[PDB]
Amino acid sequence: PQITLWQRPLVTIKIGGQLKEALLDTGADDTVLEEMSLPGRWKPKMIGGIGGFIKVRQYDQILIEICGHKAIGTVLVGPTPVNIIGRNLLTQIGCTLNF
Amino acid sequence: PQITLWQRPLVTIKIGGQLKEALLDTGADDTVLEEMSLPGRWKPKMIGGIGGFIKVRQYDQILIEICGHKAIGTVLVGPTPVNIIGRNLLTQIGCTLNF
Ligand SMILES: COC(=O)N[C@H](C(=O)N[C@H](Cc1ccc(-c2ccccn2)cc1)C[C@H](O)[C@H](Cc1ccccc1)NC(=O)[C@@H](n1ccn(Cc2cccc(C(C)(C)O)n2)c1=O)C(C)(C)C)C(C)(C)C
Repeated sequence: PQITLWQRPLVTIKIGGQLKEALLDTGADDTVLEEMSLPGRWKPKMIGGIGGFIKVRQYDQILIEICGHKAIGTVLVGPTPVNIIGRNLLTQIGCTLNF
Repeated sequence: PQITLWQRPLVTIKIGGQLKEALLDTGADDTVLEEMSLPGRWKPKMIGGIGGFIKVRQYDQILIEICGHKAIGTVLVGPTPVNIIGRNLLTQIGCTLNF
């Protein structure tokens, strides 16, 4: 698969055996997911962002499926307006900028 | 070039006869750059962000050479931690997300 950028790169994902939609965001260090609940334990933390900050719940070692490809990694859960897939998981699935 | 993502896709650009580093950000609709001066007229605008909106100046028909590639379009100036290069301009340099 190869994705142009004329629309928003909205890809579908599966976490917790649930179907979600997410943004393929290369300017995100971390993966930040909407309000949802997850197994395992977690540290609170502030994430940066354009103007101001938000509290993310940090879940390590989450199994996530981005678009057909399995990846394991840290996942941040908080008051975000969209599910954001950052570099940390984008690498895992061999995603790469190409012009 | 092919940019894998183990590190921030920070690249080099040229605007108003300046060289600046900027992030290649596929989860950004527009291009927003740090406080600088540019030709012509601007509208006020707000931008969403993760943790709230910031006031920006909107400029049109602005020329950016991104990574050796020439492009034109709407650029936003304001209080951002980094020059973000968005889709509005990435499409132009033929940029595509690959895996
Ligand atoms: C290191 O900091 C870091 O990794 N922070 C990240 C971050 O904020 N990344 C950069 C920014 C960044 C990067 C690096 C640093 C940095 C780097 C080094 C040192 C210090 N700072 C700081 C900020 C911006 C990011 O790509 C966001 C993601 C996003 C996308 C959509 C909605 C909310 C958030 N993009 C934007 O904020 C851009 N933006 C905002 C709204 N939109 C349109 C849109 C799309 C989809 C849905 C909607 C809704 C539902 C809201 O209607 N709107 C859009 O495109 C914008 C930038 C143009 C405003 C994450 C928090 C995402 C991880």
